[PDB]
Amino acid sequence: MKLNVDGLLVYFPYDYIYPEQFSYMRELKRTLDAKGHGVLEMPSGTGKTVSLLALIMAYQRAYPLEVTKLIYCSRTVPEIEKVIEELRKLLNFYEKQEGEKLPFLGLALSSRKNLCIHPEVTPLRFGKDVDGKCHSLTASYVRAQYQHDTSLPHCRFYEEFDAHGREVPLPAGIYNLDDLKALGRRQGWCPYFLARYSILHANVVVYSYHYLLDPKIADLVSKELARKAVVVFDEAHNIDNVCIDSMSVNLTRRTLDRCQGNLETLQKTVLRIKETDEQRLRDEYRRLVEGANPVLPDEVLQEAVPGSIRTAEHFLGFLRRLLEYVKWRLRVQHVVQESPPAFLSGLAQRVCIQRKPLRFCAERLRSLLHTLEITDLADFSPLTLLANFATLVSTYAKGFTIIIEPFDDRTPTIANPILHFSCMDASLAIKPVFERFQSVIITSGTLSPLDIYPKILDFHPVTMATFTMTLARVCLCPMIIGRGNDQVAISSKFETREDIAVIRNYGNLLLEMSAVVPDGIVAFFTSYQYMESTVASWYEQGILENIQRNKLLFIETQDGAETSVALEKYQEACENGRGAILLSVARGKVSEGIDFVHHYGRAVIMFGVPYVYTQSRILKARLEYLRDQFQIRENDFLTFDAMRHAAQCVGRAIRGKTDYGLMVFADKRFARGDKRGKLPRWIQEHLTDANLNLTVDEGVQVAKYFLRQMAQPF
Amino acid sequence: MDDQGCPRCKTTKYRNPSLKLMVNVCGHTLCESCVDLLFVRGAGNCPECGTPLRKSNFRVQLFEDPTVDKEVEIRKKVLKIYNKREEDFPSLREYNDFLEEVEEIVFNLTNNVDLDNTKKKMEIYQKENKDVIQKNKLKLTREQEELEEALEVERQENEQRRLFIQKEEQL
Ligand code: SF4
Ligand SMILES: [Zn+2]
Ligand SMILES: [Zn+2]
Repeated sequence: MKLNVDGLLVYFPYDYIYPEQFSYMRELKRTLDAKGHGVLEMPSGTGKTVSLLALIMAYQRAYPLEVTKLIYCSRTVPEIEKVIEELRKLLNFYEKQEGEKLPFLGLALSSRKNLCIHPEVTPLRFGKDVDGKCHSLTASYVRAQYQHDTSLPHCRFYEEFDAHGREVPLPAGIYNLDDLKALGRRQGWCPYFLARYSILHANVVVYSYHYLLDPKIADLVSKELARKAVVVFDEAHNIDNVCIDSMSVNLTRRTLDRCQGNLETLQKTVLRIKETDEQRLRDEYRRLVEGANPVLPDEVLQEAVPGSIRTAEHFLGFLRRLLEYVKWRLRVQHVVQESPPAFLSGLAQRVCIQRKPLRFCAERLRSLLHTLEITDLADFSPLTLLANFATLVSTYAKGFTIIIEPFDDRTPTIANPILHFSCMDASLAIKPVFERFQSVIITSGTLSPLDIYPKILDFHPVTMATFTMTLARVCLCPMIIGRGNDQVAISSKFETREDIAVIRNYGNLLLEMSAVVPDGIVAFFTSYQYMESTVASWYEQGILENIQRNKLLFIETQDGAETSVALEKYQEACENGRGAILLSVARGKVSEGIDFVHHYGRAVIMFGVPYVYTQSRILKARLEYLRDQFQIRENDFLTFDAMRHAAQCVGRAIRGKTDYGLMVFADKRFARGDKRGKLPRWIQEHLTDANLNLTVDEGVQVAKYFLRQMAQPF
Repeated sequence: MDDQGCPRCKTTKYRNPSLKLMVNVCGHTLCESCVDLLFVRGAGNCPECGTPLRKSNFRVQLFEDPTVDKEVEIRKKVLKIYNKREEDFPSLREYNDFLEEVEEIVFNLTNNVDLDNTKKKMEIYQKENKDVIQKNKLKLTREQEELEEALEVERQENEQRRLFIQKEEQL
């Protein structure tokens, strides 16, 4: 299937493409031709990946100099595996068409914990542990000692990789993570480091955001080599939250105590090093005078001189002083306090800690800790986190804020206070990506309206188009139910949350919808506490028992183990005729991680508009700062955060292969024009005024009829 | 307040944390209920060490770590010296070399004998006070004044923003 696109001719593996695919390809080609960053939305969970990859490959063939390589990022490794599968299929199709191999390379990066071949680190699954063990095995000290070949466990894979892969790079091919593990085992090399080196000469590289956003690890692999590369973020509508998380650092009392203990161990190790080997490790002082990774981005990062901290004892005392200041500032009991610049000024005044020497604290920590030949960085990780916070605060506070919480939420009195350093704008941390890369395409599904995104992230978009899925059959028939059998408002307001009548309306709607809907249904609440209250009310009444009789019921919990077990049983229930009703939370990690396909989550129920609690002070900074700068109304941003989350958690049923399914929102709030307007275009256009505010019974009847229509073949 | 207790009367440190450390030439975790016990007999003598004190050598401080207490007080005293701004020296190394010597002096004073430090500090007193020390006292006073002025300007702007949006709504 060769498509005569306006720009050029583009190959395509599958037989047919919908008109929305034509629109997507033409708009994407327009953006690439303009060579300017832009954002676009496409409904389908699958199909967008293949269309995007095919268009990018064709554009690379036409103008190889224009685009050096493609950097395609996905939320999670299980998801990016499907992307690499799609890319492998596309490459096989193109190779068959051409009749011969071409110099094209495509690979996926992942954590050493996810992929590795060392038996010692294999049993351990905790990421910091894998990082520390690998650092110990690959340490420059361990490398030098391996040169001596003394009796000590040395990781042969990295040494063999240094010997061979340095000389010879991999010719070409596509390697999934699992297949790359096998390749590393066969060749006695690192599946991780081999891909890391291939990044230098790779046409396509795929990895999650935390490999491309956080300055600590993103920069090293996203160096200026890709000066003009097509960087693409997929389903990255929750990009602001992750970009903020890449900067926010949380300091707790337990973490601070662990830091103090680690610092004591550091002092003891320094004394032992002084008595054992002093001159050779002191040469570090000379190289320092000449002049865990830094959190400072490219331009913000500075390397002039370490500062007043030039020796191990001096640096240790500096960390002692800063840790004492943080300890006392956290121990203070008072209302939540915000102080972005005042915190730095008060630190400098109270404990005599100048911001310039504080700036290089984390970098000097890395160097000095390397000198100590520590067993691993896992033990001292809390100290490195505190150092990253210490350097960040002295680095900048213009678009940041230090929040102190002597008392935690959900606890009238708790002896574990927490100090947050949550950011307020993601533009600060995502600026390097936009500036360095010629164009970035934020391709997303279920995207809340694009107009806000340029305001939140400071960039000038080239194209702003919303693509609506078009099929010969109406795959999706969304509806909103606001009126119950009692013709009573069913809004899940904070003041209306306690309403037993509203809870009863929700329970009856779920009962009837489970009675009619086929096997497999997922209901998303607004919070764990609200979900528990509704479940308890239904349990006190007889509605819950009737729901249990009609279909099996499963519930989500904060604990990941129970969540995984419940979802595993839910899948089997969906396969069998019992069916299942999975209650979950919109913010729950399960909602974002899981993907619902044919005969999975057939009818997506949304109980109440997803709104975060109006007491969490972090969101207060994040929101009022957005009001002050970029001029976004607080209510506007709050409703945007609700609609984007709802679209995220309700857009799964249309994953791909044209699998029918209905999305019912049991809240009259969605019927409001603002919510409908902010809803994604593809869902909204299907939505109509006739079914906008159906009663519970009317919604059930129309759902039954729509399921009848979708049951029959094409 | 996290300290287990005074070397002698570790009681108050358990009942209430209101007591704050008292700095002395000895460098000690002294506590007010124990300061009264020192005043009653000796009147300015460390109980165990017996170090003489002119006038009780007592000043309030707030950190559970006695080493941090001594280090912070010594740094407070030292900052009065070597306060010249960085830009006064064009040499790249000299920017932080003198700070290295300053912190070395602080660590020296914390534990080792301070006689050499005092003699050196006399030498720096004579040579630098002639011109530079008083000049940088003036400049640091100017920057303290202007930082307090700038914070009051920030808070005037925030009060005006609050009250003007309130008057927008009511109008
Ligand atoms: S050097 Fe390679 S094989 Fe050895 S632990 Fe690290 S990633 Fe695994
Ligand atoms: Zn006492
Ligand atoms: Zn004493």
